[PDB]
Amino acid sequence: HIDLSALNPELVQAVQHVVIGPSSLIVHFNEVIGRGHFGCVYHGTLLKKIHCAVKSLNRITDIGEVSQFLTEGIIMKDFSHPNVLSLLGICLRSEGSPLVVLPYMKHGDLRNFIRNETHNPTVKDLIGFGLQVAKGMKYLASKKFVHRDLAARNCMLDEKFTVKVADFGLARDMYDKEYYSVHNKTGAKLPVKWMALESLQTQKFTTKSDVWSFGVLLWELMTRGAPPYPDVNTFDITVYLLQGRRLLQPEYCPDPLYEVMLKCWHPKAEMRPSFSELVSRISAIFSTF
Ligand SMILES: N#Cc1ccc(-c2cnc3nnc(Cc4c[nH]c5ncccc45)n3n2)cc1
Repeated sequence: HIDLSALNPELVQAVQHVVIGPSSLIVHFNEVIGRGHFGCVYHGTLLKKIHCAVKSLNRITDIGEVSQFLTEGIIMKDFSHPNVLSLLGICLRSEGSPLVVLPYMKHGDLRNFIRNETHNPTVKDLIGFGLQVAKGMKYLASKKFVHRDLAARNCMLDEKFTVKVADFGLARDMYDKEYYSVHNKTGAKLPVKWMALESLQTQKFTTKSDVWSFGVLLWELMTRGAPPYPDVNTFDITVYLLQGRRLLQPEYCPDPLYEVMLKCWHPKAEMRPSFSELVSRISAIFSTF
């Protein structure tokens, strides 16, 4: 039982902007549509019925941890962009941690979407998805929000094939445990093969380290969801990058798009493109298709 009186009153006020009453939400706990460390995602119906995704935080039982998670993620309610996942609300109840209610993404996560062999997305399709992500990140960057876990697995596709940058704020979790490792300076699970060289060294994340991650995501897109550096152990990712080595050009990646990838992985953060610049460059490449 999570008591609101215990939480900081400023946090309570922010949360009360988006509260959803229990009688307004039906959750199908027998229908898992995603699995996280803090809890699973379930088919839900928000009431006029709306199909939604209900993310559980029930594995978080300590009130201090719940409070911190809400604090870090509530800013989500202040964002609005076609390429950024929105928050429908938060359901507080009598037993259990708060439920995070999110728009349902009918086509699931971007990585599994492009890996699906029946889909067989074209080069044009994939660059298009990459451009959508760039626009979403341009928006987040304009709000000075640093994502810290951008990857194809963490972007979703809705019923109209609009890509939503996801897995941030109240939706944050590890949705595929295979790609998080404790072999890093923090000793906690991190997406080390998506991280900028300087984040691995200094444990700091910036919009420019998000740009690095976006480069990796572009590589994922053009390989149709191949895992990056399959032949590099998590023990070696830092020295691999220090040696100047980088992901190789995907067979079906246009030369100019690979140049963009390489720019995202420049060892000096300040030399890497802004997301504004990425949108411009990728838009031109897309238009030639
Ligand atoms: N397999 C798989 C898989 C399932 C879910 C995600 C994922 C990645 N980032 C996220 N950010 N928020 C969510 C939850 C979510 C919102 N809407 C959804 N619609 C369907 C399935 C899950 C959701 N997610 N979910 C990634 C991989």
